[PDB]
Amino acid sequence: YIAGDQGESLANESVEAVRKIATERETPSGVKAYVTGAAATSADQRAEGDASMKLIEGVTFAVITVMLLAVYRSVITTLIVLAMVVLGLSGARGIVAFLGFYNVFGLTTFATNMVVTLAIAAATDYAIFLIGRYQEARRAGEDRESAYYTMFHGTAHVVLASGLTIAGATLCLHFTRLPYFQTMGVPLAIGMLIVVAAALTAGPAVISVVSRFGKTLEPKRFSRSPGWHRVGTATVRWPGAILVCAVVAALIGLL
Amino acid sequence: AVISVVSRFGKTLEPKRFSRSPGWHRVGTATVRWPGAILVCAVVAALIGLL
Amino acid sequence: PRPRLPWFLRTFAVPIILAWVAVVAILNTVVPTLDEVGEMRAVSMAPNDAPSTLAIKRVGQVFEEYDTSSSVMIVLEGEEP
Amino acid sequence: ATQEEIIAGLAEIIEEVTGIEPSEVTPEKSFVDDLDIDSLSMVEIAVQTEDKYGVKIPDEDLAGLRTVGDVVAYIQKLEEEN
Amino acid sequence: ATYNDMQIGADYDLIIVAASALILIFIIMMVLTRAVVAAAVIVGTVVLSLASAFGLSVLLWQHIVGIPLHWMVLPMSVIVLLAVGADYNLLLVSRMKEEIHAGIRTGIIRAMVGTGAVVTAAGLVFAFTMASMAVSSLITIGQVGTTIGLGLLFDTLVVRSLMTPSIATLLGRWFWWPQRVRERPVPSKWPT
Ligand SMILES: CC(C)(COP(=O)(O)O)[C@@H](O)C(=O)NCCC(=O)NCCS
Repeated sequence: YIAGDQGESLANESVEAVRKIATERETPSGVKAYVTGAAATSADQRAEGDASMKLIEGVTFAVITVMLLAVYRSVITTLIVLAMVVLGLSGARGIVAFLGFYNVFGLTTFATNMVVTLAIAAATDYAIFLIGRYQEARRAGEDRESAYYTMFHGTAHVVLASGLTIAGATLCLHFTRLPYFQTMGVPLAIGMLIVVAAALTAGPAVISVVSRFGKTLEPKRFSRSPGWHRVGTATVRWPGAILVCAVVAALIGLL
Repeated sequence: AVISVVSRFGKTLEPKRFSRSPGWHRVGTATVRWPGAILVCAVVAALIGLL
Repeated sequence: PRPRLPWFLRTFAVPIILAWVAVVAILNTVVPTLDEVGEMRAVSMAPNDAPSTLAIKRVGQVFEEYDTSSSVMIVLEGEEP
Repeated sequence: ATQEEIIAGLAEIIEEVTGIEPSEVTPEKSFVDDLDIDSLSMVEIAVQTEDKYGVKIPDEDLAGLRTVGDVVAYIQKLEEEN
Repeated sequence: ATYNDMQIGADYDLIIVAASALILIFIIMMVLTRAVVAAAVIVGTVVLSLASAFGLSVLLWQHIVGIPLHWMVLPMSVIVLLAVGADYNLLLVSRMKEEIHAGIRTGIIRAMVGTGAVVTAAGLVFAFTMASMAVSSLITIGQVGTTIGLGLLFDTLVVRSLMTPSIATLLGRWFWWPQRVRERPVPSKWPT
């Protein structure tokens, strides 16, 4: 029996201490010490997520980068989107760690890993909506000045509502008997709020400034989506047939 | 007393820059027509150090 | 007739960006990284209401051996008996 | 209304659906190869016409119509069918 | 028994989490859209996506890979799928209200073109982001990412593209109830 309970940081230290002496001893030839337990398995579970967290961060970006290149068809535009993502992640990582250092709320490996990925993905989606609407205004022929106002008018409230929805959903995770779920709602809810504030403040500020410096945020494809016009038309005149196909897809998952 | 005495003996205390202030002239314009916008920026700077 | 909020994000765009960079700079310098802080705040997965956790602790209390709920085992696996 | 006015409205609708210039669209032109317009695109034209000018063209009649003048003649017939 | 305690706790929490999440999302969508039915459709469509999403992840791991899904995976994936799914529907629905002025039928077409690959790109990236978690050595973390990632693909390509527009077409004015909206405006005369 060792100090601390399963999942607690003290147990991880206790498992480390017991295993340390077990490793640092003159075991007889053939005989080897093997420290194993439920707490030990949980203790090493925390480390794996924390250790792999660096690799998860690297892969996530690499995927987004490539995706940003294809969608916007512009290297300069891709870097602008990435810049807002880094700031969003940096704010999310800081405040969650900031409050945790003062023992405001607990943190688990599942909580920490989910805080990082969610923040990065959410931030990327918010940026696309702002820029995507902005380039849509540019294709409509609006100048760089009126496009900015139209962009913020038609996306800020939607982004605001979407962020609260994500934050609100994570808030419900707190109302759980289990500790891991209960201790994960608060970190996620706070983390999402930072991104929404950052996306609605740093986002428009960057878009306002960068557009003034040459042809940077202006689109380049200037091409429609032939598929969408066909998809929408079918739903307008024959919604039942389209709905049945949607219903069929849901039933497939039920199998 | 020092200023009065020295000023009469040669072109000593007369200004040499002889240049107006473009930085302060523009800032004063912003702080008048949009006091709320300027004040909000000022308040934000104060709250930064509280962390 | 521009709305105040987007206009404030445009006319004063430059200071707004600087503030966010300044705020982030404080957060990382003052407080250690997320991984370091997160390990300290590792909460126990065993719930308080869980009878099984209480039962193991209760055994230690009555037997006056321990008060925890986590125990490890050291196996001395040898080539020969 | 007048044949020219019906074309002007339809040609504007055709531009939105695909991008064909209103001046390019003439009653002589046909959706087969002259306009290079698929049946699905023609369906959307009827939907926009129904929600803008109130002219309802069922898909059965859409297949029957061949050229712009044919569409206008049927639409102008609907104007007659008060 | 501790695993049973985890099981019993998870069973109660999952029901509570699901009910609480749906109610909050219902109100938030109701407040912004100012339509009772429209919020219900948005919430209702998302739930259908999760049902299909759940089976795919189970097939991916329990059947294809063979490693069963972790018990904690399902409660974690529910909130994220519900949260993101409601957002993409809201983006389309909010755009529809901005386009419903010139006919319900025409407005739907404009909304799809207005928010097409834009939401699709954002939807794809989020799914990839979740899939990028799998790289984690711990399979439990990997399972959570894959389950959420698959759902976003279904929500972006099925519910948003097909299910949501179809329902609004059938309801017509009822889709925006209690707000009064005309099915179509006054028919116009042919311009010169
Ligand atoms: C429009 C139609 C039903 C009939 O077309 P036809 O009369 O030219 O054969 C079919 O060809 C069609 O849909 N063509 C467009 C391709 C597409 O993607 N349609 C999507 C709507 S389901």
